[PDB]
Amino acid sequence: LDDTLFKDEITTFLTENGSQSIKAEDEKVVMPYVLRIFFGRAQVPPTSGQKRSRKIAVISVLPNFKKPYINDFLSLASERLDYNYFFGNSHQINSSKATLKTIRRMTGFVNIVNSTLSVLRTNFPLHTNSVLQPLIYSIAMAYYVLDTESTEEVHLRKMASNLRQQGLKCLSSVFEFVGNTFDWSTSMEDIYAVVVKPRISHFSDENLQQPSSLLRLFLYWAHNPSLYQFLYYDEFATATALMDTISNQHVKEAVIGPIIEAADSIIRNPVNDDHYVDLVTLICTSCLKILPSLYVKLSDSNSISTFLNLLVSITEMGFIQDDHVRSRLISSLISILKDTQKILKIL
Amino acid sequence: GISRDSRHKRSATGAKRAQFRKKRKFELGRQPANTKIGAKRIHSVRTRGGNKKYRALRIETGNFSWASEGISKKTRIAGVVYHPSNNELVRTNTLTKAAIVQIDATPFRQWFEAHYGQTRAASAKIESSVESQFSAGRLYACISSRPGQSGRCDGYILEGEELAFYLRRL
Amino acid sequence: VQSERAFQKQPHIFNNPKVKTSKRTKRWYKNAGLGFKTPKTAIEGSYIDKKCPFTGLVSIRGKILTGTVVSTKMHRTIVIRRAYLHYIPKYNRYEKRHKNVPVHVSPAFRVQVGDIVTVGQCRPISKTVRFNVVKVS
Amino acid sequence: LVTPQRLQRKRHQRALKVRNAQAQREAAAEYAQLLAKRL
Amino acid sequence: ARGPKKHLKRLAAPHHWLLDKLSGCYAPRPSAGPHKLRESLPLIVFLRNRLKYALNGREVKAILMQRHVKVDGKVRTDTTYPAGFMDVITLDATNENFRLVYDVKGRFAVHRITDEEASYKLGKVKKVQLGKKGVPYVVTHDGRTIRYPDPNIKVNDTVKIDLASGKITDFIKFDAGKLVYVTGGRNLGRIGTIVHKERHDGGFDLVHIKDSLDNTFVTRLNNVFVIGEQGKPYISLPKGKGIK
Amino acid sequence: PRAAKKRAKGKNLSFK
RNA sequence: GAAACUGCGAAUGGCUCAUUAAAUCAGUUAUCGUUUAUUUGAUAGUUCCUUUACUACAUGGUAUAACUGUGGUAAUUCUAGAGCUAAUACAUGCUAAUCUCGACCCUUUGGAAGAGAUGUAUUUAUUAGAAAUGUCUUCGGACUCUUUGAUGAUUCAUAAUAACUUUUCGAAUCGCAUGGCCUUGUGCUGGCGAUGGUUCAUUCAAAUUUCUGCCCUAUCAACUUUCGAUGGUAGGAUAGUGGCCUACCAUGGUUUCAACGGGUAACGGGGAAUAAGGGUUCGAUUCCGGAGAGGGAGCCUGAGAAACGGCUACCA
Ligand SMILES: [Mg+2]
Ligand SMILES: [Mg+2]
Ligand SMILES: [Mg+2]
Ligand SMILES: [Mg+2]
Ligand SMILES: [Mg+2]
Ligand SMILES: [Mg+2]
Ligand SMILES: [Mg+2]
Ligand SMILES: [Mg+2]
Ligand SMILES: [Mg+2]
Ligand SMILES: [Mg+2]
Ligand SMILES: [Mg+2]
Ligand SMILES: [Mg+2]
Ligand SMILES: [Mg+2]
Ligand SMILES: [Mg+2]
Repeated sequence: LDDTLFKDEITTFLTENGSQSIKAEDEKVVMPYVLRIFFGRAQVPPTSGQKRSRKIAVISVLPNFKKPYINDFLSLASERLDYNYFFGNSHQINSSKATLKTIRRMTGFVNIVNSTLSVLRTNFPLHTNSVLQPLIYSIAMAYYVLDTESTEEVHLRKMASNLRQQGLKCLSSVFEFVGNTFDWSTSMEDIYAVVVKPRISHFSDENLQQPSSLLRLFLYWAHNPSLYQFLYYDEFATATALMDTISNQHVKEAVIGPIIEAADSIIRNPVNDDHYVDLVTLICTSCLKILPSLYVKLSDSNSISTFLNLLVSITEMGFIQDDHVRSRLISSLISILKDTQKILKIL
Repeated sequence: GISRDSRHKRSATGAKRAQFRKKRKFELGRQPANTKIGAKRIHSVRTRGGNKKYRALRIETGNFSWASEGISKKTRIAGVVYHPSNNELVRTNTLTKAAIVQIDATPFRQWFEAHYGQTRAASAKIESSVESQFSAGRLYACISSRPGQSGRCDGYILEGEELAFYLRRL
Repeated sequence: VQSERAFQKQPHIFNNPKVKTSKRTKRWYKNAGLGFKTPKTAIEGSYIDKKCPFTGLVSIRGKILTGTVVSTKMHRTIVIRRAYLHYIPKYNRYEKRHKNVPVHVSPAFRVQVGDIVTVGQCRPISKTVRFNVVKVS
Repeated sequence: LVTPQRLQRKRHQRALKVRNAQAQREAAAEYAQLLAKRL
Repeated sequence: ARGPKKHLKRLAAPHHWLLDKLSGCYAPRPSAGPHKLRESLPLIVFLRNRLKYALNGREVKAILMQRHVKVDGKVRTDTTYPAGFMDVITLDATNENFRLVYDVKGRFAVHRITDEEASYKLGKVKKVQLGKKGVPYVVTHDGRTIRYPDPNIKVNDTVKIDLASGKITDFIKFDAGKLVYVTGGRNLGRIGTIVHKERHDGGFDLVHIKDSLDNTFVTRLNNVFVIGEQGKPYISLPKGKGIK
Repeated sequence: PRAAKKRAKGKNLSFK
């Protein structure tokens, strides 16, 4: 609790295998007190260099703790967040809960989760009740406030927007670190319906400039076979939205390159289900349609190579059997001419 | 009592100079600060001008930088293992610049698994001796800060030729 | 090179063992100026010397003098002899005078007793040394 | 004692700070335009 | 001594002030300010011994605290304020504007100027460097730090500064054929045009200057101040045009 | 540019 | 407006020449080797970030003088106990921003769905610091590319990444005056000054420092080095270089071109006297620089003192 001795005490008292460290028997009783104390320090506003370091110190002792205790700390952050009503009902937000105060509480929670993810990374313990379902609820209200709120409450609108940006970033992080390890089938429908579904309609015009957290999210699913069922929902709505970004006239190279890499993985990652066949047919035709206009935009040799790598992927899988696929694969190829061995092999 | 003036010393030719003047404040000296491992005790010093100096009477914690990966972590200082100037400082565990000390492996290790997901593979490859140190649980580090001046015990981890030479000396 | 208790290194010059781009250890050097050519033996040398004009943390500024080497019996420094004629007006005649200057020499130079060395002033290296050998002939 | 004069002084200080920030931004923009003109 | 001195004997004062040796025992000691001690004219000397408006120190104090004197477009109340070369002194009550420029003799001359000329001054670029936040700045001979300089402005160049706002209106490069003014040495106060900047590595640069009479002299670079291109000075010159 | 152009007279009384 | 707190000065000035023989000093260099109150010019919106359970329409005694009152001592610019009360003293602590791109409309004085970015101070580590001779066009112009600076010289300036701190700063200060907006509220906004505050530069300064130059003495020829003398490495110390000191190393350094030692009724110089010229003597003494405050030694304060019309010990 003492401010001057706080930093030295953490390194001494809480270091794993420390001589002064808590004995294994005494952890169960002492630990809740430790978590509450460290939780108290975590709300210190970072308005100075010392204060920023203190917020880094409190998050940095998390790896020392055992995983059950880490989950306890994440729980304490989310206890204030009232979310059980949201998931209890059919995912409808209460008007009373929608206030600047509640937005302020969630912004703190996501920041702690973002900080914890950076420290633990793959070792981060992911649980439905403690972190994921409060996290999804936060992105839900950010959507709820922004559409419902009037332009007059600029401060609330700005505050909600920050929660959306952090929440989407917080998702894209947790998918990356622990996506493969954790099994998401139970919460899978909830994540799409609450996060991806509302923004699918305008996903195309939104992400032209550079990759965004929601876009980085879609790419990860495209890369990982297990999470393709995300791409299957709503007649492959997310799959189309990615190509709608590509189909736009003004999409920049930073956004182009990743998606073709993602699309190439899907072609090179066979999956045993009907939805996969309709997807790849959708993926190939859309990426094949707009390809020549993308090449002129491309200004990097590597960006050219990945474009070729997708073409050779098409030929190997046998889509070139189709007359429309073949004739247009040539059209994109001649645009490349208008790596060399890869081209010659394709010809 | 401590003074630095070149006057009291003999001349290059061996002649001895006479006392030109009394001792001056602007050529003063102060007692050494033998920093040792122990509960953080630092006291400020009013120096020339409005500036101020920190005297590290005791420190446990220091900021050590893993250069090869470009990170820096705060870590407890275990003890002084070797110092190149005077070995009594090693015997007394006195902390000064260029002293060779032992630090805990914990924050560096946890960062290692977190970033590399390994207890990609090519990047995770690390020099064998340091991996042996990780397995040991303590790392050899060299203090680059001056605890007698700044009140810090910052340092950097030993690697490569530096590490090999200091192990050979050990 | 490693003939002493402490490690000799060019300060703040880091070699990353991971990248291992080149076998030769990275070496920092500078040109002293005044048209003084940095010798190659300094460029691809292996000596460590903090007082070296080309590889150490020392800068040449002030007077530039020339002298004849009279002693080289110590480590990394020499003693040179500068001779001159002082005028006596009463007798309207010159008088031979001399002075001995101790000057630091970097190991990049090989100096014997008798050659002519051009030296440049630098910060006080030691009690009596204020110059650094910059050219041998 | 909280009086109108103290409120005046606090408000004036805040106004001075914002005015200084705006002036610095304008100066930086002008320098950038000069550099763009030459390049 | 043990600390800064605060007294100046009359015999030790700069000669160019023209202080009577028998008038007293002490001379005005210039306080810290834009210009160095030896190259500065304290306001007391200017108001009393040159303009003769005040008869002793005390009326000078009265004039100053009446706020009738403006140096560098700003009111000054220190009697020993070190006004120096190319400093504009305004007395609005008298409707008088002065620019401090040495005569051919080497002495600060009472040179009256118009308001339009008084609106701007000239400063030699003593330093050009990047400050904090990566903001370039120039330090002039009078200690003015001007940020966001024109990147062509280099050391030894001269910049035209607007007194009211303190920005660089224009600048002159230091090149052969430019018109220069000598601010030190035996040639002090002479005006001419450059012929060569002779350069010595690790040593003081030397500049050869030719006057309108075709006479040539050499002076150290530190004593040279560009004031314009030949036949077109950017400031009004004193009587004699720096000849002899 | 040209310099600014240059710009009380004695009075006498006799008495007694 | 007494007294007292607070801030500044007292480190300038004046006096004397005891000590001092490469020391001071004169001339001439360097700080890429460091501190610097003050003067002068620049210089700091970080929106947000859970207990908002919230002072910023402004926080405490974690506090006292002057003062009231009770007292000691032969005596001093001696002061004890108790009761009070302030800050530009002391200790704490906050309050819907700006900038990049920008789809889509619109074709400009354009609007902006949204993707993004966000102080200083200290310490360490790392990184940067180097055949477009075409096309169209309205005949103008547009289309693609550039992108740090200085020094003779740098690990320079500056910027960036990761952490760090018994760790700072980012106005809880004051005078004069009552203008402007309105939804008429002691609502919102607002002038001219003073004093403070981070960093840089300038100025006044300070410290070391490169080279040449001092009277008599050889019946002073070898000196220095055990207890640093010369140099190397590492550390401590300092504002900082440096045997300045410490630990380990080598054996070095000066000298008949007079080292070393001794004498000096030796502070050095600008100068003064004499002389036809060469020379000889004097120079405490109106200006500069150095040292001292009866003699040694050691210190608080402060930007600046080894201060003595500041302090402590020892000797007379
Ligand atoms: Mg120079
Ligand atoms: Mg003697
Ligand atoms: Mg000397
Ligand atoms: Mg003052
Ligand atoms: Mg100031
Ligand atoms: Mg009391
Ligand atoms: Mg050293
Ligand atoms: Mg020793
Ligand atoms: Mg005497
Ligand atoms: Mg004298
Ligand atoms: Mg004294
Ligand atoms: Mg006496
Ligand atoms: Mg004394
Ligand atoms: Mg005195």
